[PDB]
Amino acid sequence: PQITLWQRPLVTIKIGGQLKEALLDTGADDTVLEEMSLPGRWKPKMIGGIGGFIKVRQYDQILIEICGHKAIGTVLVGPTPVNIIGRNLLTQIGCTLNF
Amino acid sequence: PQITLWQRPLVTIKIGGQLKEALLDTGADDTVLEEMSLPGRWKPKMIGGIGGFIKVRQYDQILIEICGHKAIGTVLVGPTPVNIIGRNLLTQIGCTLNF
Ligand SMILES: CCOCCOC(=O)N[C@@H](Cc1ccccc1)[C@@H](O)C[C@]1(Cc2ccccc2)NC=C([C@H]2c3ccccc3[C@H]3NC(=O)O[C@H]32)C1=O
Repeated sequence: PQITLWQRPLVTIKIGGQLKEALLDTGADDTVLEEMSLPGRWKPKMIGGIGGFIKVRQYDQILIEICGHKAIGTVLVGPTPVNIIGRNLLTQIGCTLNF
Repeated sequence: PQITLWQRPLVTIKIGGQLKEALLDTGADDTVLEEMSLPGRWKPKMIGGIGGFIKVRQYDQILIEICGHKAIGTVLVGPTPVNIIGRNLLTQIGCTLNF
């Protein structure tokens, strides 16, 4: 699909059997989701944003569907303003910018 | 052009008579650049994201060239970690997400 940018590029994702709204964010290297429960062990990660560097929990090899496309990769969990789908998963679904 | 997301989507922009490197960010409503001088009047604004909020100066009707594509729009100037081209200008150059 082709997504224009006149509005926020919000899509529905599926993770842990539940649906959530997320933002396709090309300016984000990683994917960060609002507080939720994920399986397995996690490692610490510091991510930098417009307002500063914060701490999140890093989970690897997590199943996540983005707009119907299945992906398996790293998902960070922390106090993010919105669910963000970053380049690590955008590349898995074959996303590119065009103009 | 078709820009890959294997790396950060960085491009050259021309604004105020000078060349700079900026990040194409679909997850940002606005465009914000590191401290620089711009012509015309401005109003204060607070923008927030990962890490919190930062105070910026809002300049309207500013001419900019992104990857050789001319456009006009609002440009915020402040202590952003990186130059960011947001949706307000990405739409003007016909930028879309595809997958
Ligand atoms: C994020 C996980 O991987 C690592 C984190 O990557 C980042 O934090 N990347 C930065 C970009 C970046 C910052 C520092 C260093 C490199 C890149 C942004 O792309 C992330 C984000 C997420 C977001 C989206 C909607 C609302 C809140 C937060 N998307 C947009 C905003 C803000 C933003 C940015 C510019 C202008 C106005 C605004 C605001 N108004 C608005 O619409 O969005 C807000 C972000 O922080």
